[PDB]
Amino acid sequence: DYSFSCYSQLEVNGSQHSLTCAFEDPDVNTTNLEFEICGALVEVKCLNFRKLQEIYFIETKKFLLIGKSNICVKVGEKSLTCKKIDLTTIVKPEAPFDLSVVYREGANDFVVTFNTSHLQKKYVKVLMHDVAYRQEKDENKWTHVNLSSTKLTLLQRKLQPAAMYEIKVRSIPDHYFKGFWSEWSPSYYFRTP
Amino acid sequence: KDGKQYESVLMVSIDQLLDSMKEIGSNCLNNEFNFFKRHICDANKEGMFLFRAARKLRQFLKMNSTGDFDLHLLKVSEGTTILLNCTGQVKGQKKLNDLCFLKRLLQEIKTCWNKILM
Ligand SMILES: *[C@@H]1O[C@H](CO)[C@@H](O[C@@H]2O[C@H](CO)[C@@H](O)[C@H](O)[C@H]2NC(C)=O)[C@H](O)[C@H]1NC(C)=O
Ligand SMILES: *[C@@H]1O[C@H](CO)[C@@H](O[C@H]2O[C@H](CO)[C@@H](O)[C@H](O)[C@H]2NC(C)=O)[C@H](O)[C@H]1NC(C)=O
Repeated sequence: DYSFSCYSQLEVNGSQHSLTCAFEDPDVNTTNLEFEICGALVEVKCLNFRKLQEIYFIETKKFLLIGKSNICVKVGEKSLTCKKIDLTTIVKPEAPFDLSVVYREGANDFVVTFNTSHLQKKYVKVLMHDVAYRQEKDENKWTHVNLSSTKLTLLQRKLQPAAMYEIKVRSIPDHYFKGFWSEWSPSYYFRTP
Repeated sequence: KDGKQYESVLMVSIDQLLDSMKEIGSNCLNNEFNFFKRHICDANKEGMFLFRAARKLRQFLKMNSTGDFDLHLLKVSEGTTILLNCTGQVKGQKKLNDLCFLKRLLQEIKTCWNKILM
């Protein structure tokens, strides 16, 4: 079996996009395998993936982003398994940054704010953010809040007092483009009064 | 998923191209080129306009350069080419250097598109 998944990042570096694919099952030593993609491309007809460590991927500006394209696993010449994908559906956004919580003794709440480089982009602009936070007492028990802007607020009396909280955010394409979740933004730790 | 593919993707390249040309204006303004006279975006089936206007943008493609400019040109063309069959109507040259033209050409390509969509 040669199952594999792939995620694209539009305008990742400047105006160039990336495409990263991986093999589902962790195995096969220094494989004679290599990846390729055709269709939905411009200047060229097909492009050759590079191969770094254990992952394969490319960085072009050549993605048309209209209609599907053929991504096939190949050895020398022998084509094995292919897969017609529409890169605008497998978009993994860049993680949010500048996360920060501010406490206002005036209104008795916690203002969560963060930034995303997707706001200044041309394609994947609209995102759907997911703020998650757990308590020191608990471990794998997080509570998510699905926002749509870069500012959230949590009222004092909504979570333990004298409690220390860990908070983080991630993003996802929420509009025309579809895809997976972004990595998590580094965590912020603050203590409750 | 019918016309969304335009503004969300295709229109992206069209605007980026027009922006690089914001500095163009009065100097050459209206020259009334044969093309806009001959072919026109008439409500009476205007997809035949873009099917031509698409091939025409293909005349600004130099020695297959890798600039963002050429690439957007490709995208707008091929993009409009392919966005035509999937969107209904369908079927199956020298060089141009004039940017005053290229601009107007993109204006129209922009207009007609949403004209057929909206
Ligand atoms: C959100 O993050 C972006 C990207 O970091 C910030 O962009 C700034 O853009 C201005 C130009 O308008 C530049 O002069 C700055 O250098 C950029 N900031 C950085 C990274 O230094 C943007 O300002 C941020 N906005 C908020 C609300 O914090
Ligand atoms: C690691 O996997 C490779 C597969 O690429 C093994 O190499 C062999 O299998 C290839 C795939 O069909 C063939 O091209 C050959 O039979 C052979 N490769 C060579 C040396 O030409 C390789 O044996 C595996 N690791 C080892 C050495 O056990």
